[PDB]
Amino acid sequence: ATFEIVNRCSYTVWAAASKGDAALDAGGRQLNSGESWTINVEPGTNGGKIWARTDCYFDDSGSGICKTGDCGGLLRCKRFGRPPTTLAEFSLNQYGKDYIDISNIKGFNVPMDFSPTTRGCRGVRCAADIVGQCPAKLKAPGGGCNDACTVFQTSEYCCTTGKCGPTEYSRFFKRLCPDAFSYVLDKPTTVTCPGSSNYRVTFCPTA
Repeated sequence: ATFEIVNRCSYTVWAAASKGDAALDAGGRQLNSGESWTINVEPGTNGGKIWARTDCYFDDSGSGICKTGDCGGLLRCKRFGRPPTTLAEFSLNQYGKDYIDISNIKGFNVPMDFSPTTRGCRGVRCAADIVGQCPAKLKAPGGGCNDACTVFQTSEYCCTTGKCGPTEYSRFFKRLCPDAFSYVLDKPTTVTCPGSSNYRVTFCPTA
């Protein structure tokens, strides 16, 4: 599958793509405002994620740091990033279908649209000003709006026991972005697409 990753933000982001134990394609790249990066994701990929990182500094060897979404200090991510990170999530060619969603379960840093570029399904978007409206206790200093599990580490926020309900914090994310997951047991906002669809992820889609 092809993913086109587009930065429509007015600021530079460092895109990342991983399935947790490996990079997808190159794993990461700088995107200046307006730039597009096309990657190829192997069919059958389960549990892939794409996200943006902000305020990064990398040396010539691809080693450094980012204020949101850092993946162990690497430009080319092999593992998932540090919250807060708005997440585009996908599993491809699962018994004939692709499944896509946007998630705020690991917080929010950059607004996002995640849409197919081929026919057969709809896209999803979370483009509200979650950072500006973020509750005081969830605000991240480096930028972004943390999820409550990251901040407080309780069974209820992290849904550790497999039983949990919505919370005042999850409802905040859900109010501003109804089409994104707001906690682990949220009513699913997953979209089912034809197997082997292609996609575009746009950062700051309403910019």
